[PDB]
Order: sequence, then C-alpha cells, then structure tokens
Amino acid sequence: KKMSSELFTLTYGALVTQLCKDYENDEDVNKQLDRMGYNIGVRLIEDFLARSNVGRCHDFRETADVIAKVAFKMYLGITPSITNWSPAGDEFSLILENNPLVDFVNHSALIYSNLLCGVLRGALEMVQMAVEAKFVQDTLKGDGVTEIRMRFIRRIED
Amino acid sequence: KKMSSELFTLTYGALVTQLCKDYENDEDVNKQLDRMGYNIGVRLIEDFLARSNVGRCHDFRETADVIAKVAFKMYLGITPSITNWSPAGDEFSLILENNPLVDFVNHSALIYSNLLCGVLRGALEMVQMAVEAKFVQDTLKGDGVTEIRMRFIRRIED
Repeated sequence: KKMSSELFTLTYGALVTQLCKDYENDEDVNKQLDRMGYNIGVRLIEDFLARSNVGRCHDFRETADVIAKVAFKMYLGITPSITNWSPAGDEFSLILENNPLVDFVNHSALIYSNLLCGVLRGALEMVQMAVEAKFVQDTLKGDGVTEIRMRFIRRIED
Repeated sequence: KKMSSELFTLTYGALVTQLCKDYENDEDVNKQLDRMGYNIGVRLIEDFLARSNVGRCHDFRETADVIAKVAFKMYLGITPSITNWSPAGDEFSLILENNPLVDFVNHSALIYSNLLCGVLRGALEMVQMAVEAKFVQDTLKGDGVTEIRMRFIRRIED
C-alpha cells in the first residue's frame, strides 16, 4: 500500500500536540518522541530487511547510502543528500531541503521531527550498529536546510 | 510524496499507546481519537478538494463513491467497498477486508482505528454535510470484515 504523506503528517501533528499537553516541557517531548521513534525503528527494520537486498552487512558508508537512497524513499517518499563526512568516516549528515514530517508548517526548544532520530537509532541497533542521530539544523527554526547528523559509535557484539 | 504505509501505521500505534497511558479508560481514548480525527479531517479536506475534480457538490451517493474510490486510495492506499445502502439512501457502509491503520496486528472497548471516524466527519462537515461515522465491525475484534457505517444527518446551512 502506497499512500500520500498528508494523513501521516497530520497524524504525527496530532501526536506532537498530544505530547505537548502531556508534558508542558519541550525537552521532555523531545525525549518521548525519540523513545517512541526508537520503538518504531526496532520494528521498522524487519520490514525493511525483508524488502531490500542488503543482507547481513554492518558497513557505515553503505548504511548511509541505503538510509538515504532506499529507506527514506520507501518510508517517507523523499531522498536526502548525504554530505559532510568526517575525515575519520564515522559521521555524516542527511540534508533535506524542508522538514520531512511537516507538509503544512512558544516552543523554541521543541525538535518537532525528533521521532526520526529514534527511528534511525532503533533500526540501526537491530543490525548491531550503535549510532547517534541528532538534528543540527531545522528549516522550522529558520535554518537553510534540515540536517540530521549521524555518528557511528560502535559495533554491538550481542 | 508517496510512501509506504509502514511508518504511518507504527506512528499511529505510538499515538494510541500514548493515549492509553494518558487515559486508562478506553471509551476516553475512543473519544480523543475521534476528536483528533475531526481536527485532521477539517484540514485534510482542503488538500483533497485541491487534488480532485468534485467541485462544489453535496450529494451523498456521490460522496460515498468519492470517499471509497478516490480518498481512501489517495490517503491510505486502499479501496473499500460501498454496500448495505438503506432504503432511504441516507446510510451506507464502507467494508474493508482488514483494518486499515493496522499493518502489524485487555482493551476490549478500544476502537483502535477510531481516528478515521473523526476524519470522515470533520472532512464532510467542511463541505456542509453533517454525517455520523462509526465502526460496526472490526477484524481486530474477530469480525469477518471491518465496517464503517456512515449516516447522513443533514445539510449544514452555514
């Protein structure tokens, strides 16, 4: 089933609105969004691995290409650019020209789309890669792009 | 942007889970789902009307065809059957062979997908039709199909 993003982005809006009622502190909403993201990601990865050809890999540069060119397209209908690789090759950025989870644009500390950071961390954990994902730019805050910075921390020997 | 439904259904799952923490009474969750649905529907209708050819109409049989054959396809990637018309022509049912908002299957009173009832009522209200939508069957509860019953109440002279 392929769908337009509109019902998705409005429903995510309803969730964020509900968490703001529930917490009335934005840093708490950010954390809750990230935790729900994580629980989503750990389930999402199994759908992904069944619908892709990556097999049993744990390479970070490959992972970046797969996230950007396959997973984002499949699950959000968009393709971010991969850029800003560290010299060491252990950090990169995903750049989007707008905010994915916002189709229709006093919470300055809120990271509106923070769920996605959780999704990335949860999904990569199930393939034995401990990663940090964070928004470092957000078009919703007046930045020129939206940027998620991904840092490879370690292989998980589970 | 076209996307797979997977991230949508997992995110909706996160919302429902959050409302169950927030209310710890299922009838309250149902009502909250319906109200959020309504607020979604009132926004969704403007996207729809811009992406469709229905113009300024207020006919109930036409509305049923449009909801089932156009709107459901566009926004959820599925096409329900329209059936069980009342003799008077003021009620019909939408039949789905599973539950739309569930990709991956002590809350017996919970109407898991109740958001959709709100969406339908909110959207139709903006085109001056007062409607009731309710789940009368749910595959999640062991029924053979999922069924939303739609009743035309009145033209809204606003």
